[PDB]
Amino acid sequence: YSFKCVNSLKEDHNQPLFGVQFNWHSKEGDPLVFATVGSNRVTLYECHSQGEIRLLQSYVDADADENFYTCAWTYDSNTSHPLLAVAGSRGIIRIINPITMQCIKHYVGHGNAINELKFHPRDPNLLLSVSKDHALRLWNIQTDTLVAIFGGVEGHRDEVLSADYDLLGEKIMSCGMDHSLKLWRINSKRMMNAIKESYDYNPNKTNRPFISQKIHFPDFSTRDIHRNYVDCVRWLGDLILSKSCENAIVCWKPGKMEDDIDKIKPSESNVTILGRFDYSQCDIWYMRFSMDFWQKMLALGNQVGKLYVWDLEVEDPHKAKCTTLTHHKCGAAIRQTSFSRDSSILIAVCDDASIWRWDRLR
Amino acid sequence: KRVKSEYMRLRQLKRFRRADEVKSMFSSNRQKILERTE
Amino acid sequence: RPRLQAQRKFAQSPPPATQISDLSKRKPKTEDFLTFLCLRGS
Repeated sequence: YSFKCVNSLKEDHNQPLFGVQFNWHSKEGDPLVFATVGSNRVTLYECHSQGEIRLLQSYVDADADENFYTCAWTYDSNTSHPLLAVAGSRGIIRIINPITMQCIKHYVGHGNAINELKFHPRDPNLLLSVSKDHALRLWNIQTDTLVAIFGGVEGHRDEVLSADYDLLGEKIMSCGMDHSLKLWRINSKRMMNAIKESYDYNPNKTNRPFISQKIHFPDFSTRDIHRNYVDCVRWLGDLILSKSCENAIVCWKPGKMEDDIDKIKPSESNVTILGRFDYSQCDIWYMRFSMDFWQKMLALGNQVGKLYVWDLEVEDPHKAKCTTLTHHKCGAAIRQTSFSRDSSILIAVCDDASIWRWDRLR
Repeated sequence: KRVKSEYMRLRQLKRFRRADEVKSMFSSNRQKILERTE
Repeated sequence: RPRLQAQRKFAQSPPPATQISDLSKRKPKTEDFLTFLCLRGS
């Protein structure tokens, strides 16, 4: 439980970055690779020993002005090539193949900026895209068809911000500016019929446009947790985690401690809070936390450049942990944290187009 | 008024029992974590 | 006031009118720009 600054870098365009994503699809032993997106550029690096990090590749968009926002690593079932997709303010989604160093797929169906991208833990052709259009879409990146559109008569009213798959990949949570957090399901018969259909469609075959699925109702929701924005949520086994600009992270479960997660009636009107976590100076929004693939530690960026670290272990959240690893160079802000498949290294992005690196000493 | 006073007063024992139960819940949930993660 | 403050995303916070050759000056601006005389039309 000790990371040390073994390297720190800085870009040249000096425009703030947002994204950090190790490729968690490393065949055991392969080098550590990770990427980061900035104003209108992407960056490819590789972790080396002795705090060495090596520039690998970088692309850029010129034909317009955009501030890229998110990324996600996946692969191709067909030939196992690594796959990275990104999206920015323009609201378009691109798909790049580093093996050929080209973009092979682009998607345009939103109406505003995008805010996050994630994949189904099991299926690799299912991309979830969260936007400001109040609508959370979901694509089959392989047959080039939309599937669902969550939002409508009972959706979010203002600029959905963040979402998160359950650990197994059948349940989602969503959070946006309207203090509102709503539950969606995927396991429903209708849903999976739809998905299977999606995996089968030839445009040349029919004169019909594929028929998506519109969903106008959350499985459950409330706004009683915070009295401010909510901009990042994390499934916890069957528990919940969320942050606000109120300088505290909270864990809770819906209903009562006795209430199972999978028996919850849609008209449920109660929630159970368990504990709180604390920190200092997160007085702005759009700042995220991450966790190890082994769900044992917690990382979080900070406004003034600090850090705050806990353990996801039996440490009682009343007095679970407190670990602040700090350096004296930048205190502008830190947007996002990221671990490898193991807990070896931890990266974070400062607000000034500067990178950091922290090598763990257990 | 003194509503919050008696609130925290009862919340003492409430949160005691709650801590017991949520420790049990931590155990259970961490277990499922182990399973699915593996 | 606390329930009245808007939330914030970010922190608190040529002389010689020479010739057409200016064209041939413009398109190559590195790697052996020929004619050696376009630099005057910088």
